[PDB]
Amino acid sequence: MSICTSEEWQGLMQFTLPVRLCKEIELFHFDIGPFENMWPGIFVYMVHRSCGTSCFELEKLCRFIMSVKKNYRRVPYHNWKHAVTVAHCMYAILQNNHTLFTDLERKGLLIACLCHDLDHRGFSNSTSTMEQHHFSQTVSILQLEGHNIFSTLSSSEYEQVLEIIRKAIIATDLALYFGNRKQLEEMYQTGSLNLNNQSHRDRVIGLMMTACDLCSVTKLWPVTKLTANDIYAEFWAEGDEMKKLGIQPIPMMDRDKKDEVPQGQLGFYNAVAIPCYTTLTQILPPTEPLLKACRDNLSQWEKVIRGE
Ligand SMILES: Cc1cc2nccc(-c3ccc(Cl)cc3)n2n1
Ligand SMILES: [Mg+2]
Ligand SMILES: [Zn+2]
Repeated sequence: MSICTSEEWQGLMQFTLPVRLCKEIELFHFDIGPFENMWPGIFVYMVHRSCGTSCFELEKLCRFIMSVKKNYRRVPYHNWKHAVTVAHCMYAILQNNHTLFTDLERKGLLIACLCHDLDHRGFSNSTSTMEQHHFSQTVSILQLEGHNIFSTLSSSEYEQVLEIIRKAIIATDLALYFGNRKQLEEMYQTGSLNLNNQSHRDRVIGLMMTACDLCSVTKLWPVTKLTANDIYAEFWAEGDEMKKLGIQPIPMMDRDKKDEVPQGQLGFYNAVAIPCYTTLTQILPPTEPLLKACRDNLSQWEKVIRGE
């Protein structure tokens, strides 16, 4: 577990978000992309507005942030950018559903989002091992000196957020998303979905985690495009690691077959992304704008495929 300098955590402490972004950042389609030096700042901002300025000692919280930063790796996609992008989408979901989520949930979900791919190497998991590792990394960072941002909580408050965070992180394993979303489909339609049921809560939170994880598909077209190149630059670098031992990479992880990508995107939107946001919109109607953006980008990929 690496840790931040004093100057890193102190630098975050003096950050103020510039005002011109104050409305942007509440938008589901907000792109953090242009603002690299602000990304830790942005996360402080979001925590402050979702959970309140007096929810974590500023000090330990900046300590936590800058250190989580240093346990991400400088790979194309599963890096610090993605963790802040994921966090932000969760912030937007929290903001438009405020009355449904407990304080304990709101703090745990933002932190878990930030930590969701901790120490990702960029190579494919190809049971939920990666996610269980991510959660363990999160425990390590928490255990560190001056780093336990939950110190001001009770024994059962603590032993409960840790659990909200474990479940959240695990839920980011797309293999589990399918059965969970199916499960949620059934419940909702039978009318048997109970938010007062803790196990049902966990299911919905699962879907939220997926919806955040994948939120690159819900940005503006110019942004959605550039971000596809980032994910793909990792499949390909892994496929190269296949080639280097004469192995054939599956055709997604071969950068020779580069013009496969828009069809791959369309497939993925149809099989994975649209259902995800579809169901989420149904359980949480204020997240509609994610579904709309996803559809808009689906429609763009068709045009590339049809050569327009
Ligand atoms: C955000 C984004 C765009 C995209 N395109 C193709 C494939 C995937 C993908 C993502 C996660 C997993 Cl586990 C598997 C595949 N993704 N993810
Ligand atoms: Mg992950
Ligand atoms: Zn992720």
